[PDB]
Order: sequence, then structure tokens, then C-alpha cells
Amino acid sequence: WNRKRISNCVADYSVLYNSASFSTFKCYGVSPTKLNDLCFTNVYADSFV
Amino acid sequence: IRGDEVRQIAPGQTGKIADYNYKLPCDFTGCVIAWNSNNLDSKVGGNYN
Repeated sequence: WNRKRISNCVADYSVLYNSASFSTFKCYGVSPTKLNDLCFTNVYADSFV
Repeated sequence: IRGDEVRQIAPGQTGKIADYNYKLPCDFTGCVIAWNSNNLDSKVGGNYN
């Protein structure tokens, strides 16, 4: 699985959650509707199939 | 509702219809009944009502 790092930028999580292209969008430790109001020290996007 | 939004109709659930259309309380007493109706709610050419 390939790990892309995200740091030092402004993240818009509303575009991804509001997009209907995703079969499931389920979140642990956070509620996605509030993701736009949080500040994260680092984010790791690990992608695979 | 649409088919696999059926589990958005539940207490403490998030999604499109669980927050914008029909929100149940956390302390919801009662219960949910769902049955497929592809017969009188579906028509060729699309039902847009």
C-alpha cells in the first residue's frame, strides 16, 4: 500500500464527504461532518485496492 | 429512500439523509421497518416524484 503524506496545507474534507462517488465513508475517532473544523499535526493517506 | 441508505435510518448514524433529511435521537426508543418496493415506487422512464 502506498503512503502519501499530507502536511502544511489547507485540507477541504467537505468535497470528499459530499461526493457521492464513494461506496463507504466511515470514520473512527472523528465524525466526518466536523472534519472541516479540526487541525491535524499530520495526515497519512494510504491507498491501495 | 434509496436502497443501501436503509441503515442511515438509525440512531447515531451519519450520511446524507441521516443529517439533512431525517435525524433520529440518540435515545430513540422504537424501531425501524424496511421493505423493498421496486413495483409501485418504480416505473420505466424514471419516477422523479
